[PDB]
Amino acid sequence: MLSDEQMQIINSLVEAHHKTYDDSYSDFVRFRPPVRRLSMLPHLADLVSYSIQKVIGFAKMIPGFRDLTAEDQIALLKSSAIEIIMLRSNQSFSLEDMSWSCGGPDFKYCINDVTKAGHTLELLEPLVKFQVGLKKLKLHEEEHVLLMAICLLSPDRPGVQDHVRIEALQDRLCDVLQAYIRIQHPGGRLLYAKMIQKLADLRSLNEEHSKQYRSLSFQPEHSMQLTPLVLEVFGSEV
Amino acid sequence: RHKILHRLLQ
Ligand SMILES: C=C1/C(=C\C=C2/CCC[C@]3(C)C(C4(CCCC(C)(C)O)CC4)=CC[C@@H]23)C[C@@H](O)C[C@@H]1O
Repeated sequence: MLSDEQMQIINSLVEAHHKTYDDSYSDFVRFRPPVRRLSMLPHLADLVSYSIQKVIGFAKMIPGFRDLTAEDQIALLKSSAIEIIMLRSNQSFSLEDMSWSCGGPDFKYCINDVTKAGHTLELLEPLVKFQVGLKKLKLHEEEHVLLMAICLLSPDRPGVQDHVRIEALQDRLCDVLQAYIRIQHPGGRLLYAKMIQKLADLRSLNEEHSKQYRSLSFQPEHSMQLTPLVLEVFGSEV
Repeated sequence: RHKILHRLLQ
């Protein structure tokens, strides 16, 4: 069975997620509205930007992340943000529609919408497959929130200097995730492995997004539509 | 640099 320290971690992560993710999607009305060249870029850039603030909120509540150096916290967040957003979005993804349904119809985004934000199927095809494989795992809340913390606390990111300390952290989280599935997930005999695979998938998705964002931000008529926080986090500044 | 990130990280 599980120890008090491990379920203490689980308690923190779940609450962290509950503060930083608002099932009412009511804040969305304050983004630049969706429009349907590059008509969806302003609403979606405002969407991502808001999500980055949520992830930073979540990150700060991961036990230990706070006690990292500020460079390391930056490096983790800069390289992992697009991955955590892609993860957390799975909560708003529907297999019926194959789209992210955030409350109202104007906050329902399909693949076609995201192409109107300057993105190709070379990214959207694997992303939505990823969302489908991820939804089929039927993750518990605990499992979903652990994987975001494991993804964010990867020491194999560009920029990280305290590689030891972050692998220590990430390790303790996998022990929890492995022991949670074993003891709290019936039929989870293979679930940890396929959660690890979903991480490898996120590295590919990151890569493809990184490529497609570079072209997006090398055209000022499009990068002017992004937000300062998006440009800072996806910026290549060191 | 990373002016906003430093801020958001208290
Ligand atoms: C945000 C989130 C949500 C959805 C995430 C989406 C839907 C549209 C496509 C998004 C935005 C993408 C793209 C567009 C990226 C646009 C840009 C940053 C300008 O290159 C990569 C397809 C990645 C995650 C996707 C809603 C809610 O689940 C909160 C979550 O936190």
